[PDB]
Amino acid sequence: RNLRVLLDTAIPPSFCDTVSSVLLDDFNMVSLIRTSPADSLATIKQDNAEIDIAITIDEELKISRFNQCVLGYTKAFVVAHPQHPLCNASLHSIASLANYRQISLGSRSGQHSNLLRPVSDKVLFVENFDDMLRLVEAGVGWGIAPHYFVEERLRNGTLAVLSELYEPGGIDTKVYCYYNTALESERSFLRFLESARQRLRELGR
Amino acid sequence: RNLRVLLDTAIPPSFCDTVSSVLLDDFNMVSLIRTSPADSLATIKQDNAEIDIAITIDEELKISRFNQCVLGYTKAFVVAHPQHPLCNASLHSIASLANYRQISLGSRSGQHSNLLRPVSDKVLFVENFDDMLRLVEAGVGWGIAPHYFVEERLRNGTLAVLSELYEPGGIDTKVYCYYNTALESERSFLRFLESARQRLRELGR
Ligand SMILES: Nc1cc(NCCCc2ccc(F)cc2)cc(C(F)(F)F)n1
Ligand SMILES: Nc1cc(NCCCc2ccc(F)cc2)cc(C(F)(F)F)n1
Repeated sequence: RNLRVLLDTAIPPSFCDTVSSVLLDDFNMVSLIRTSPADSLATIKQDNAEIDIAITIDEELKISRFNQCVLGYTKAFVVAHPQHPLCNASLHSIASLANYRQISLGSRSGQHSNLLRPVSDKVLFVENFDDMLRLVEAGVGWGIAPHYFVEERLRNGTLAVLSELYEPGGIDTKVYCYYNTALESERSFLRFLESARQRLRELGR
Repeated sequence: RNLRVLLDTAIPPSFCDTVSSVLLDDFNMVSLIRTSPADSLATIKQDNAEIDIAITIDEELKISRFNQCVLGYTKAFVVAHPQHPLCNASLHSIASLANYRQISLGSRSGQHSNLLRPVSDKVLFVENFDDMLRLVEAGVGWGIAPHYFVEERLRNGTLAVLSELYEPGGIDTKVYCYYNTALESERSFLRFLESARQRLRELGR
């Protein structure tokens, strides 16, 4: 039947291309759906959503009808205006992120997970990463965005990284694959998982 | 003054050697202390402990008087007796870990974090990884142990890996460094962090 897949907006396009191309080798109908990382898990837990697979970075221990595995790894950076008060990016600043305003992703359910829940008390929720960085470039507050979403801005100087001393080279973020328990026995899914994983390791190095 | 450092038993010896050697370049008195990963964070939060640094894998968002950063990455494997009912290591088995008995690390406080809290309902707590693997080799139940603690047993066939399809090559586990806020301004700590991180990246590749 039709296979409904969910890819949050934190998944790099290279991951999206690999997932889409591999799925087409096995399945004959695939529905790709984009969502916010803060709304990914909340969506699959909706019975009426009938989501079969969900590629997202949000982490949750046990979800009914779904099993969790790891597909690959991506990077994420704490970014702010180049003239933000925390531009020194020292250790005292990284600890003081809880005191400044954060531009975090808002969840339709209003509740977040430990991974995506904002760190500071002053928070300004949004719906996507474009609205986030639009406010970050304005100096309103700092945020967390994937690498591919800020690589252009970093080289253009319009943004700066603040999380280099927390985790050099970026904040390694796992990309999970939540798949309905019904798929654990179908070889079609196993072929996709092994191929997508292998193609991602090749693209990783 | 004296610098008290905490390294849980999940830190590979190569990490311990690098941390110890680097600290000696800056500080003139260092007290290295070992603890269980399930007791690491609970220890630093004791005011009477006077811990200055804690190298552990246990993760906690915000801890008073302490700041969190990333030192490196290690591997961890789900292991079981080679003749365990879940020896097939397929996808249906990885999901059924919640049904079988787990040999997890017991915390002195009785409470665990999302990372270290057991997944299954049938749990048998212990105090260290030696007691864990001693029971795992007996077929009593499965457990989670670092790579260096099971590399010998895997090659000898006395143990088997079950988490290969969850995350190929092992479960990447971040190694955090919780340091007292007082150290964020002392160049001695910055030199240690940069050197230990750089020496770990060199040993990583
Ligand atoms: N909120 C959020 C969270 C992510 N994990 C990393 C969070 C851990 C963290 C937070 C603040 C720090 F100073 C240092 C580390 C990723 C993303 C992503 F990738 F979507 F941008 N967003
Ligand atoms: N309890 C515990 C937890 C660790 N994180 C990884 C847990 C995530 C997980 C659990 C069960 C699975 F089937 C697959 C993944 C590491 C360690 C270590 F490294 F100390 F052995 N222990």
